[PDB]
Amino acid sequence: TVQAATKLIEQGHVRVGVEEVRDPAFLVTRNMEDFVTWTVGSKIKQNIMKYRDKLDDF
Amino acid sequence: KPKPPAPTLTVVSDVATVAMEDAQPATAQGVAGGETSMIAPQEVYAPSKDTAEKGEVVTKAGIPIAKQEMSREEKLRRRRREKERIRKA
Amino acid sequence: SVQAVQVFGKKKNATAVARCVQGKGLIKVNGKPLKLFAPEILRAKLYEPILILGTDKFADVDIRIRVAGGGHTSQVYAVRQAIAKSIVAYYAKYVDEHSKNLLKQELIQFDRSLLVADPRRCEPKK
Amino acid sequence: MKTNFKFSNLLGTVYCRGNLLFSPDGTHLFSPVGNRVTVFNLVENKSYTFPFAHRKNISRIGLTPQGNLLLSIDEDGQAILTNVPRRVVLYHFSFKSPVTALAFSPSGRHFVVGLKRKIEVWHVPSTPDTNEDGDLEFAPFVRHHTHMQHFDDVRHLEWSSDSRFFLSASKDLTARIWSLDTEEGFVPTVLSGHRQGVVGAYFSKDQETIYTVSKDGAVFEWKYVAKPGHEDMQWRIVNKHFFMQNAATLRCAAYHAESNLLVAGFSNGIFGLYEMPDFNLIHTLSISQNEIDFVTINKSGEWLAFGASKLGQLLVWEWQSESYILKQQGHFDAMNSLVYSPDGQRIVTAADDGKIKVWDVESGFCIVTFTEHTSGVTACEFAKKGSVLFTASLDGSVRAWDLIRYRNFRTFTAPERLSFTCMAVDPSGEVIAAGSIDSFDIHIWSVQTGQLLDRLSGHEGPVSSLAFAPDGSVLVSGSWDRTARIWSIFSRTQTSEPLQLQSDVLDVAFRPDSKQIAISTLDGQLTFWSVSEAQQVSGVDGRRDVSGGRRITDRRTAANVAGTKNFNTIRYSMDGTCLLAGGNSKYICLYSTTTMVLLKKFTVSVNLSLSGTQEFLNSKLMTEAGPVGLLDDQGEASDLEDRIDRSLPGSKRGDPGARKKFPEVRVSGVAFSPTGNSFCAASTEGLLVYSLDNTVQFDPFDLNMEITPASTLAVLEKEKDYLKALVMAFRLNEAGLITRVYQAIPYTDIGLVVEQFPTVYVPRLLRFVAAQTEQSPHMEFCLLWIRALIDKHGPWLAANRGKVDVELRVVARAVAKMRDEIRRLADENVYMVDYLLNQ
Amino acid sequence: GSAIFAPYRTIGLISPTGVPFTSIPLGKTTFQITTSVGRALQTYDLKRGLNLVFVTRPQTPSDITATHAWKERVYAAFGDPRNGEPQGLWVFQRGKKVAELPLPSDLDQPIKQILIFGGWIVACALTRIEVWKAATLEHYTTIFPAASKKGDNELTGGAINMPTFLNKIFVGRKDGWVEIWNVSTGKLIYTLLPPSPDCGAVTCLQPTPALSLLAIAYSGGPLVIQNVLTDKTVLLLEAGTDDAPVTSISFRTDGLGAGQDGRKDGVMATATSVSGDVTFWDLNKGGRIMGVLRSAHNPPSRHNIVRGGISKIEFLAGQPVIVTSGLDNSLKTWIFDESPFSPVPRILHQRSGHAAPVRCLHFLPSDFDGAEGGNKWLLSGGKDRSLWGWSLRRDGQSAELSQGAIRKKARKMGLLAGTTTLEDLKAPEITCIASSLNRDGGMGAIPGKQMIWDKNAELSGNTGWESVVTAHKDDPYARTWFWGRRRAGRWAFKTGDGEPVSTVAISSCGTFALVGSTGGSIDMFNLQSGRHRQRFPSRFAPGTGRHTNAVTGIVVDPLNRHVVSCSLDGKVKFWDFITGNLVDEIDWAPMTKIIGCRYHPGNDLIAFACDDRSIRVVDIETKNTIREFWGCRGDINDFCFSPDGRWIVAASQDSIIRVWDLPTAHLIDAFRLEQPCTALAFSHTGEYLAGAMEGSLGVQIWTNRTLFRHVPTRQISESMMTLSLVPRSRWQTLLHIDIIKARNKPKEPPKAPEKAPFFLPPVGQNGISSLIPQETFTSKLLVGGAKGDYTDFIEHLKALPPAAADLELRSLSIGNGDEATNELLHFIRALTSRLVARRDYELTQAWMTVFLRLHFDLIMENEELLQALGEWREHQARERDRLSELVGYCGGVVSFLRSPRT
Repeated sequence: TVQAATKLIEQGHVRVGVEEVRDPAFLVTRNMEDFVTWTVGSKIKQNIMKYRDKLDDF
Repeated sequence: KPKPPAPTLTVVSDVATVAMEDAQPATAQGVAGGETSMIAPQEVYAPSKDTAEKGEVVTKAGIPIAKQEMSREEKLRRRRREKERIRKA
Repeated sequence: SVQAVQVFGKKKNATAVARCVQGKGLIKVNGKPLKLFAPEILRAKLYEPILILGTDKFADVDIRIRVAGGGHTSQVYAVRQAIAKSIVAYYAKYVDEHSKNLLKQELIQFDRSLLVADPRRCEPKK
Repeated sequence: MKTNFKFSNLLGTVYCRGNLLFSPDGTHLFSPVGNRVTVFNLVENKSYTFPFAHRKNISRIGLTPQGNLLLSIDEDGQAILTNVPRRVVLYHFSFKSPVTALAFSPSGRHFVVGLKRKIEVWHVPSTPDTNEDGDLEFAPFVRHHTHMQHFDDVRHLEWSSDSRFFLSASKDLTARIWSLDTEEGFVPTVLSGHRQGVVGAYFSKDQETIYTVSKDGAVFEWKYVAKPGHEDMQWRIVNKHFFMQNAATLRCAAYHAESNLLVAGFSNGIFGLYEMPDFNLIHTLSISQNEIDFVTINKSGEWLAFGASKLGQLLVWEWQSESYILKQQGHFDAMNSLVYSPDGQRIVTAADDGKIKVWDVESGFCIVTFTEHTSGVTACEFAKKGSVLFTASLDGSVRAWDLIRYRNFRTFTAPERLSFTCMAVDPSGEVIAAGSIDSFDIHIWSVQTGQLLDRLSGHEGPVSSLAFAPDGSVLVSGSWDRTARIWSIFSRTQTSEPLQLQSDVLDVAFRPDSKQIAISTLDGQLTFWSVSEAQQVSGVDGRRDVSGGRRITDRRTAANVAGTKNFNTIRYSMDGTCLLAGGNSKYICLYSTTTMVLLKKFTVSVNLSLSGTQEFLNSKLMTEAGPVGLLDDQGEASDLEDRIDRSLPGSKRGDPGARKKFPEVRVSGVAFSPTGNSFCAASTEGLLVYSLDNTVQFDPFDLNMEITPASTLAVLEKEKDYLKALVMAFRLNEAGLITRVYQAIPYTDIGLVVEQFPTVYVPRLLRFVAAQTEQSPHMEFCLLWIRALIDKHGPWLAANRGKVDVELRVVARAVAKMRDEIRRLADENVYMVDYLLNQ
Repeated sequence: GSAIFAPYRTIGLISPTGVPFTSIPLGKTTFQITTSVGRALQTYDLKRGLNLVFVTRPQTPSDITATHAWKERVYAAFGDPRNGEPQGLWVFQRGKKVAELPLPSDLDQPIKQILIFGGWIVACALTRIEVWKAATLEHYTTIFPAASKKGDNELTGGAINMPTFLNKIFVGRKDGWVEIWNVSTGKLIYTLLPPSPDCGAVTCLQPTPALSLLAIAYSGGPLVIQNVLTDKTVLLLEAGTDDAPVTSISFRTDGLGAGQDGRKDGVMATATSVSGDVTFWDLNKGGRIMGVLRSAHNPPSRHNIVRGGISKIEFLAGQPVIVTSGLDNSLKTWIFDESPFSPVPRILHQRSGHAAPVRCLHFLPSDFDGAEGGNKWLLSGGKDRSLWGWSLRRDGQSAELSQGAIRKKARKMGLLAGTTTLEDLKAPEITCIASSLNRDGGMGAIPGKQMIWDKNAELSGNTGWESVVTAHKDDPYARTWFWGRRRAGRWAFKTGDGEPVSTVAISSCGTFALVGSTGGSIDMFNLQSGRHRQRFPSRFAPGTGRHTNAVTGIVVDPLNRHVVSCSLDGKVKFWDFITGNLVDEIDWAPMTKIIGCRYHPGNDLIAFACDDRSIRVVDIETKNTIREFWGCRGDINDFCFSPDGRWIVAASQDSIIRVWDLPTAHLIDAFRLEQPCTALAFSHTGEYLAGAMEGSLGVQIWTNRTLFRHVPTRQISESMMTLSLVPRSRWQTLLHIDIIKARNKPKEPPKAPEKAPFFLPPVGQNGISSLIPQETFTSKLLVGGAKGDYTDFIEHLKALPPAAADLELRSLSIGNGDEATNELLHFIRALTSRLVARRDYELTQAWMTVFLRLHFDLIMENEELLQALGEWREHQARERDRLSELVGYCGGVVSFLRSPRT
């Protein structure tokens, strides 16, 4: 939901491209919607990998 | 996506590069630098057919040769080279 | 509460899960020991990370590996990748980063494919 | 090499928020740059930066009228006074309120300071520079008086000429006159009657008329004449006259009392100066588009210095000649990239303002600002030749400038419209490769042709870093497909060998001897690969070594902030032995490429007005409405153009609105110096040039017990064994002793000394004679030294060429200075004299 | 004095002496608490914590023995003249001396207390009271109490005023008498006798908040409170043992706090000097006791090294807080709670220091280039078993690195009531410390609470582990400390030999902690995991390089290549790091016995201090000793480097500190101390040196005078074509000054008005610029041509601005038609003279270039100076052939050698 998304990008799990984004008003254009993804050491990313059973700890 | 490229022309003068430099008490260049006149000799003067004399022609080398002193064989060869360029275009 | 690290290993179509926990020093592949699971000549490919790193690093851990897919060669390469990456990840998480960096340096100095699986893409001479 | 880097001068910004100052001689210009104070020497083109650093930005500068003591006030009133001849920090002392006015007495014994409503006159502390038998006291400042007879902000303080009275100009529309001690015929009178608050109250020369200039644009004279009913006189007002700058309020005025002229700088950037006691407009002009913030005048009176705060915009104006002395501009956006020139004398930086500019390392001034890009400029690069500069930018064009004529002879674009974010160029200067974020192909044009050679492809993501190999054979691309590519273009087969990595590639750098390459990923790790056999030979996991953070608007601990844990840019040394690495973080790391250890870590800024400079923010600044540096305080501004928020919602990369309150700290570009012994880094505060400290540190090479300066001068003067004395001096490694023996041996024994000199001390000697040619006035002596050195050790240097490349480069630029400075003049003089003698 | 180090401030010192503090109420919100350093006074504020407001300058020549704090000024009486020392009384204000008191000539006594009231200041010395008038600060008279016996004349206790009593001081004697003295007329007006005269000496006396009731406290034990005009005892309290006499009493002027409900007034605190516990009395019914606050400071023991006692109690005016100050370098303020009844108070403010002399010192390494720098944090290990982190910037942000809940352990044991002591509850006294904040994690080092000294690594790698390693006195473990959290670390590394630690060191990268036993064994531990990694030697011949004696001074190379480890008996051994094997030894075995080493990173130099009273400096790369220093007449207590490496400072047991210039291999200065120095530590930038003395608790900071003023001290003690100096900028814009001014003109012109001001006011020195040096350039050139030497004209033309130089080079002229009146010929002959003398080549060529450029017509049409141009061309052609061949040869050969493969 948009409420959970604003909470997650205030806690700082989301980068857009190569730079982490802390501002929840960053206007994502049509060719950066292909580059928004999670950050490096993300606990949300570990949660997704632990769900899919691909949790590589390396 | 930036913009379509539209042609823009910039008029440079014959002043030295220390006229394009920014305002400061003395130049950063030495004494040799500061006489470079910001337009090359090709823009100061280039020999071409539009600036040649009436009787003479200029070659591809940039050398004035006159039609009177040019022989018949060289006239034929220059006609053939101009016709070859016209056929290429 | 328990110290446990799960690491994957990859080749053409042979994949290996290695779970490394605090233990007495055993290594099991599909419930059978490491000295049993391979063709008889590729066990020297399996014992490569243990002989690089020395046995004192593997004295404290217990590694359990499952493999699926591939052939004998692809499964052996997946097992050795899972072993090497598994002990490096355990030493990352539960002992010092200097020991992690020393283990990574020794393994990269021997063979980079013990840590990073390089897939064979298709790009011939264009 | 020796990795002992202190902090040499800041560069790349010329003025920030604060007061401007002149030297009492009139030559040096003291300007504040963030939290440091640069000195621009204007008679000889030079510049330096004082070694202190305030925690916040500079509010005030004051200077003792003898010249020696400088007193700089930060925000929140922390003051540092320092000795300007011996550039050393002397005292720290905190005025507890934000200082809004400051003025030293022209006698030199006192200084008065206006903290918002208060007016404290202090004594000037006795210093170790001025007393013979003296030392640092504990609390050196002794307060003399405090005056709170005042109602609003004290905006100005101006002493008399005899230093017995001073004037305080206010924000409660009333200037007041104060004394130092209790005088006989004096009462501390007020001077009321204005409309928008006084900008400045000034004395005259013979202290009878005092002038008040207010914010609305009106200047009034005040005389001590009798009340209009006639012992009984009153400080009343004789005439008033108004600057008719139409839709602006004056922000700063100054008044030279010896020559009687008043200068005023207004909100619309057009200043005007007026011969005051009859008020004749001398002239007026527009120096800036934005506004003018601080005006000062020369002590002689012939120069003016203006500073605009919203841009860099520092300019000195010589008014009777009607010409600029300097008109300098720092970058008002983020400095995206920088490169040194291959000579090493000047660096060129490219920011997101759209401009690129070429700063000179000495004298700190920009020498040319190329302004043809219509969007933010990303990476700029040089060739091996050093005469051509290639700059890519987001407006879609890789432009190509020639620095002997200052015009872009080429501009390259892609046919489908891209916005290039990274570029590299072959060291031959004939092939340009460039890569963007919109398409994943990597474009290649030719410089001498102009049209597009190719679109290389094979990347599954946008290509982030490009690097041509310094011999010229291999392009390396690095892209967000977790991959790098060894492109071989120049061979008959065009091939691509991939290097598969663990995360997105952020930076690519070569070793100078091209066998090695370091690529910095998004995990925070550096991987050193070989280019011949493409195998990783080395690696550093460097997250913890660079992780220093916790910005405002950051709800993570500084240890858990991901995003400031990677290396955005890396550069090898010119030796090739040490990387230097910098990312979006406070720390610059300097790694060793062989032993793989961090040799030294640096901190770019102490400045707490920037956002990410301390990893543990204090809980005093956290109110119940968020942090205290986060509440929008634009509405408490007197000026409408300061109150208006023309900002766009969610614009990380620059907008012309640009609120820019508490900007982040990030090192967007680093570069080593090609002459060695320095590097520099483009931070957000400026362009910090670090350099080796060899003169302030004893460091012998391989020393014995019987080798002293006394013994070296003994075997020089008594024994006269010149080679033994010179080897002993280079072994002691004290530059004064080396200079003494080097000048002392004679120019006929140069050849014998060089013939019997050791090859382990040959490169240090070559570097020393290069420095002595570039600095000392003993030119023919140093050239005989260089000639004997290369004629004797000719085959050794040509055989090595990699261990001695920096020494040969600095010798080459020393003889390039002597080849372009004196012999062109000598030849032109002898040909002109031959012609004039031949009539 | 010295020639290098000037004294700055004794830091780490808040209340070391028997001189009690003095409290003055500022306004309705602040209290100033003024204590005595011993040579100065410190005034702290109470509302602002107890951060230091003022410290008193200049340092008084003797020890301060009395103090008082009137309206702003602090009066301080110093000097006991019975042993040598000069004495006086000084009036300070804001930490500067504003006045002095005229002491009488016949004053040969120490001066015990000061008391200011009315318009009179009153000083009780020992058997004598000197009284000054305060409005004029003048001497008034002298009170002489008299006795029949020799002992009973002594004025112990003191004098105090009663509040509504006009001009009367109340003195206590060595006999039990309290004598009232009218200080206007100098007259003994009444005496009041002790009740039950077995109690002998008046130890103190304090006015109650009731009117004309005084509390007298006798040495035999009783506290009486008496009407001092009725001479009638209101209460009598057996408040002290005959061995423990009541010494300080103070009353709560709040209006509540007694009567087992807290809503009744009448509370009095009291303390004896031999105890460390204060006692609270409710005075209501008969004067019962209500609580004893036990071990408010350290209890003084004559056998122990730790100091102790309570110097003063003061209830503040109308407030619950009580400020107590002890002899154990500590000032605490306690507060009574309101809503639950607390008979004993709870502590709210405290400052402390070392309760014993300082054993070791270590300036912390520099936060890489940050605001800390090298010179903020000192780390002092004391003899009272505590490790303090002092801050030289602000004296309120210094705090003890805590070893756990020591006071909670000492209260849950019986250590506060009355077995061992609170000092013995800590780790032993610190021998040496070594630290590196490359991995100090700040406040969040390891989040959560961790165990202390034990005898999970992803979070440690994310944030940061221990920073300081510490070798203690006789313990086999070398403890570790978090620095950024200011607490004790979670590890404690045993030696391996079992013998106690002798030295300890930390790696430059902050990972490895190397311990070295007194038996010989050297062990290396990883500090993140706390695990034993490498032993030296592991198990020249590999496996055998072990020391035979104690190991003093191990230090690690910053590249983690070698560790150089120094034995007590003899030899110095360079070990390989990753192997753990011996690489190279150097043996000074039969002649030295090395007691320490210091290392200079960034210089690769090691300094060893041996037992022959000498210091040998060895280069670690070439492995040979380079500088030996023979200066000491005792054992070297502590020695250190300079951050430049240029000096080495050594404090020996003879109480002389010697500085050696290391490049010159000489002495520089050697200054004598009053007490031998025990520890030295130079800051990591060059300003501060710090010495921990013997006997003094709290360290001494000296500044470095050479950074500010140059000192000329090197006194060995025992007890060719040249260029010019002219700026390149100056002559290179003289050559180009047309286009430089053309680029300096603005784009749009200034908007000058139509009625333009003609005759602008004159700026610059007398109509011209202020850069032209003041005292006719043509007169200069022509008198220089009349003489032979043109050096005056050339040295005048060199020091010109380029605009004025182009002006004085454009304003030359032929003139009258003679050879002695024209400037052009003499200018050419001057440049010819400079070409002959070979002095200023670049300036000669630039001057000739612009000269030919703007004077070619006259020199072409005239023949009187073509001879001069011919001579100039001869000299110029010779010099340019030589110099152009030189610079072209060097340029071409260097360009070939840079790239010889084309």
